Amino acid sequence: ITAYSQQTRGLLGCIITSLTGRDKNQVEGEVQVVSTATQSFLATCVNGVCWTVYHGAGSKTLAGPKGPITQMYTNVDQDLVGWQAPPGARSLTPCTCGSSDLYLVTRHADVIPVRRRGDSRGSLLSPRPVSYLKGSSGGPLLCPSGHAVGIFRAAVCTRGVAKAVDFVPVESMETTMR
Amino acid sequence: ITAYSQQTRGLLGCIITSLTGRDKNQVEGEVQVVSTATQSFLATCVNGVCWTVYHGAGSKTLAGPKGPITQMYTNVDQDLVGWQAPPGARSLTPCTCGSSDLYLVTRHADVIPVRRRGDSRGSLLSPRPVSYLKGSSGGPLLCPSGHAVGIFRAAVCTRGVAKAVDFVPVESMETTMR
Amino acid sequence: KGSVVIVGRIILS
Amino acid sequence: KGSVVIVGRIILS
Ligand SMILES: [Zn+2]
Ligand SMILES: [Zn+2]
Repeated sequence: ITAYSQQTRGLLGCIITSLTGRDKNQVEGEVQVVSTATQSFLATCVNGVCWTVYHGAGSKTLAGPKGPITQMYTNVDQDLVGWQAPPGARSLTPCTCGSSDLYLVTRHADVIPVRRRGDSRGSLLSPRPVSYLKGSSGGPLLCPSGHAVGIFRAAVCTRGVAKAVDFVPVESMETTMR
Repeated sequence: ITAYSQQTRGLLGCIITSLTGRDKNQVEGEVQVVSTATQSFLATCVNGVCWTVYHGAGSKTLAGPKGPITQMYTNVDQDLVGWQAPPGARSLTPCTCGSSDLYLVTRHADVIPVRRRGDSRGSLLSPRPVSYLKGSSGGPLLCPSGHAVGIFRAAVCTRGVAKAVDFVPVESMETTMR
Repeated sequence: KGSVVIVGRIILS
Repeated sequence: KGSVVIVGRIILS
């Protein structure tokens, strides 16, 4: 798979849109790159709901077209958080295929192949340094077909090297939505 | 070795300069403190080239005296990205001369001792919280002579505090230039 | 304080 | 796209 980044705001608009809570912009793509006053990470739409990680969003609202949107979900122990998908918001469809051949699409549009080492981890065939991953938590983990199989939670580091990663299984997002 | 931070811009300056992509101000000092919309970090000149970390800059251009400078070097796998150094920049000279006594310089200007513990490894003497090195990615690691041994990539931290540092070693920057 | 703002996107292909 | 932007400097001594 392949993907590309597309900036939609600068500091002055993040700011203004952070205080008025209302985002008057057309949402597009499936994974958005979001920001707060002290952080930027990713958020992806699976099953009509914008999921992100708790250590990023926390419990804040998501600026939206009619005003701020309130969290639909909040699994602090699972590090998961979600908002109902505002108008449009292309949504990746859950997995199906159980392919150990995962795909981590980083915050800079970089796609890196990951081998599912199980229920909630995936080894990197090409062990990049841990910092490469900064600002990419919340991003999706696909399988050759373009299906969502998780949300990047954290890189399992060792001596500063990101040998593998930890993702919330899409099955766990589903359990939540139940 | 010592350092003193100097601010040269503010919000308007970054916002407009980042739009026009043309920075009329003049470069000065070895390490400049750069910033994008979502994040702020550092950049250090070594051998007449502005080196920085890929996670923070991505593939953006630098605002320059004659417009936006395109990235000359880009070594993604080592989280490195370098721009051709703009005028007024007092570039550092490489080193890596067996010394194991390094000094990390942060973005508020604090030179802290890092005992080299490998090629891209270096334990601290004085542990600090992960919170104390935010925005210092891309900073330089100085041996006692004042010559650059590498670019700081991220803290090597253990559930709470930062214990070691992972750095892209100067040597690797030299090989990437060829 | 404030809300989380969408700052850009990543189009998949 | 938006550009990185030098916002200040750290002067070694
Ligand atoms: Zn599938
Ligand atoms: Zn030296």
